[PDB]
Amino acid sequence: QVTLKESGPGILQPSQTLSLTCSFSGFSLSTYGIGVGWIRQPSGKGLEWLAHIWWNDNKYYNIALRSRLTISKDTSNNQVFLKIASVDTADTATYYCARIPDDHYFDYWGQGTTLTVSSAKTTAPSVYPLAPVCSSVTLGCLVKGYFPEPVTLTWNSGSLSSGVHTFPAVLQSDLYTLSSSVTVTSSTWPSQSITCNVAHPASSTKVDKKIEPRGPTIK
Amino acid sequence: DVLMTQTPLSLPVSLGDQASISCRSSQSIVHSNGNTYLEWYLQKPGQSPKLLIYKVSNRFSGVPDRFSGSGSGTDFTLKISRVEAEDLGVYYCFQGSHVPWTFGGGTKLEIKRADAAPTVSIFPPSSEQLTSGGASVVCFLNNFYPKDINVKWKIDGSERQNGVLNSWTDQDSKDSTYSMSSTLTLTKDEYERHNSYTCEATHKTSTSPIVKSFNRNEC
Repeated sequence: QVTLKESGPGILQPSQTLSLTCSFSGFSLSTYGIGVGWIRQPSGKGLEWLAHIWWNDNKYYNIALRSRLTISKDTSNNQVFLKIASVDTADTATYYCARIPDDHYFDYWGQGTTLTVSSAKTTAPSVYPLAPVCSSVTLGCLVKGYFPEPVTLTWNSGSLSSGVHTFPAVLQSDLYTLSSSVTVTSSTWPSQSITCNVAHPASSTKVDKKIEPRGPTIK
Repeated sequence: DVLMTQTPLSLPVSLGDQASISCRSSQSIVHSNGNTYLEWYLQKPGQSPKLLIYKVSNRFSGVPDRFSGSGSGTDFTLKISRVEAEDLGVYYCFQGSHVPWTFGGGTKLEIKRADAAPTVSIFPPSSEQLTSGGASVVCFLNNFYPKDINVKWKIDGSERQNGVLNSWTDQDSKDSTYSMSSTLTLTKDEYERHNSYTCEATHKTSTSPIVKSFNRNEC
């Protein structure tokens, strides 16, 4: 059975208070030796332990953050709550809650909610087609200035899959950016239309971008 | 505040090969109760970490005969003898002995293949982007091995350091190669001054760099 699900705000403004709930089944915190803890993983980096509470209500917090951290259990309804105060862009991470089976360590981790701390407002992506300079042909698609993450990119509405390279998003300024290269035989393109499809669930923005060959223009 | 040090950062292994991950702590990790709390977690891409070895040598649920944990006091080691598809990902040595509980930097188990040189593709700023006011210059370095690469941006011969944003893909599911995008972001005013735009790339496959360039005249 053993399941750990963690509920979070997912996205919030700097200096607000982050409040998250690790709901669980398959074990009770009313049982002996049992404990639940919190770990955070920043956007493709190593893990970091935050805090944990034991069955007897003994709380252990990271000496690094301490003051902002408050952990409390709710034995009756199988829930644990971690609350971090006055958050900043430094706290943009994925937060996991994990069970301590007696001995000092974690055994079953949960799915892990993803939190993003930013001042930025909801913004639809600007899809820019990348046709080559004025055999095989390489085409691109630059998705720029969107908020928040994530964006979903396909080529020819999923028909094109071979030689596709979507790159991870990079935080441009207050907003994200990403690219995806596509390589086809010189006989496939221009001759047959290649369309880059982007979908931004947050801003409910679905865009098709026909990448046509680079034409000339003098000012 | 125990410093956990993993060796190496990236592990290139063939399939069925014998693999050994090295962990080394800043101090003795023997907990008051006599037990040494060294754990090994395997985090697969787009998933929460999962426990393999707990208490230096003991195997967790559904952790095969192939995985073996050793060491004592300072140096510890995980051995995976006949590497399979399921066995790839990021490994972290963890300690439950002293509070604050700390994780290792992580070791990436990746598959080694033949040496391959990148396919550089330079993309000038699109007509769609220039009208809006911006001027991003994309460069894709596709399908190479090993993962370590280096890109230099040369505007009119002069090297640029500031204003470059790079992203790297994971290892290819099919061809087991890496790809990298490199976006030199510029204002239209800056871009509208200069002519030659070069995306110079260096990789172990060849002694001399792989130059890819365009001129603002034609496009």
